[PDB]
Amino acid sequence: MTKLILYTLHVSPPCRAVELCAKALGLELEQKTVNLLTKEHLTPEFMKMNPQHTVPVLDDNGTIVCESHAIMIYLVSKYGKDDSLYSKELVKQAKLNAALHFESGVLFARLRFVCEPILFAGGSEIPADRAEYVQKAYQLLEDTLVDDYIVGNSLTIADFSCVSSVSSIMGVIPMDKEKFPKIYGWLDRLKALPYYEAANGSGAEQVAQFVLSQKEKNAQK
Amino acid sequence: KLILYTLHVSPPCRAVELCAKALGLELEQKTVNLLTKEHLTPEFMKMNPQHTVPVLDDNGTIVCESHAIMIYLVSKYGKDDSLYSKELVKQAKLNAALHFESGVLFARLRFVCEPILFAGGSEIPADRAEYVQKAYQLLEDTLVDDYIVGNSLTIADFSCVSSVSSIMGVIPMDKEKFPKIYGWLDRLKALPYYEAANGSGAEQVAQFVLSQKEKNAQ
Ligand SMILES: N[C@@H](CCC(=O)N[C@@H](CS)C(=O)NCC(=O)O)C(=O)O
Ligand SMILES: N[C@@H](CCC(=O)N[C@@H](CS)C(=O)NCC(=O)O)C(=O)O
Repeated sequence: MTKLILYTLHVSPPCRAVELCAKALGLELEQKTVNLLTKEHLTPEFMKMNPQHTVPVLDDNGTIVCESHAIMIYLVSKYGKDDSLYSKELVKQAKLNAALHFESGVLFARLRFVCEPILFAGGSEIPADRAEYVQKAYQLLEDTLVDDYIVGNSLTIADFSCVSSVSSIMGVIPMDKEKFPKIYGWLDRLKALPYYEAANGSGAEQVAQFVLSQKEKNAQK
Repeated sequence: KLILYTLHVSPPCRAVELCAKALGLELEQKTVNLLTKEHLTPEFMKMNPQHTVPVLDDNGTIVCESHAIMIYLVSKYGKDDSLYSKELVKQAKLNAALHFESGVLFARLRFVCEPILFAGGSEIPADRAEYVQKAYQLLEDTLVDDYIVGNSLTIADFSCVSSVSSIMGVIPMDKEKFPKIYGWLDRLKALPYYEAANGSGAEQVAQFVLSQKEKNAQ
């Protein structure tokens, strides 16, 4: 059997969402690291796989699947032993899709608006409005957490997506525990997963440390 | 019937309008004026804690978020799956495109427009305009076929066109740099319901942003 290949970078939040999902599904990924600093994502071959030139990208026996949310849905749909991680039911699926688009359109987008300029454009200071954009995202997430998980009272791929970015950005933009108790309670649930630290926690800590290090290098230049 | 809590100038609302027209559905549109904070009432927070439009009410079934709404409508009301495939591989291509729209096209549109519309902004910072230019290039490269995914119309087209048609009225989209985007726009514009469901609101929102920008400068 052809083993699954993930074009990936462990410090990348969307890549870690897929790693979490693969662990939950009992899948083993062959990880191929893609160095963005040396433009490994901008080779002709990579751009052929993904014209938007982002990681993660999955190669499943020749079938190329781009984009973390799409990859997770694909993996649950194809390999899941049940639909617990991503419901096939019309209404619950719609709740999950809404949450996944909140992650791409709000959580990750705003994370990137803060981190990208530091990592790729010599940024040495985070503009106040962009930090506040993230604070606003924390509040939106806090209000989304009406139940134990992002959607309902059991773990789903919406949790993997949201935690991958929240765990990263909270190491750069302070997330006040007195303001957002539900986010921290939810993080605690996810941290109890045996695969959480290896699939996500480690890389979330690593990326925040890298962002802060680069920001300081840039400031001290 | 089908109720949409909506604002015609809003790109994600117009994506749903396009989708409903394609499905032959009639929406009862209930306007929510974001400018006067009608989205921040307790009742609206009840339907959607993230306080955004669009929200669909389908005989009491509440569905938030434009992409989720379109998938829901096609799944429940489509005569077939043309607009959103149930097949594993094509569905994944569609999902990737929909998340490109939310995470890149709409996010960057909002990063330009929101400060002007809601925060008294009178400027578009160079870096944010450039962020949109980069989005145009990403879209141009995504268009390897006649539509966003494949060679027939899907909800990924509705999502992407709703935001592209809006932001191009604020951040110039050079036809010499982006010929494929223009070719694709023409395919969407040829739909008999395009102007009513999307084109009009796209023009209105661009005018709104430019007008407010100048008012704020005074
Ligand atoms: N919506 C995408 C976002 C992917 C993304 O932006 N990945 C970043 C790494 S965190 C990347 O590859 N950037 C390279 C580039 O944008 O050129 C997903 O969830 O897969
Ligand atoms: N991903 C959401 C985005 C919705 C969204 O941001 N809508 C804007 C109008 S264009 C809004 O309701 N803003 C009000 C707010 O953020 O409080 C979707 O596609 O439905």
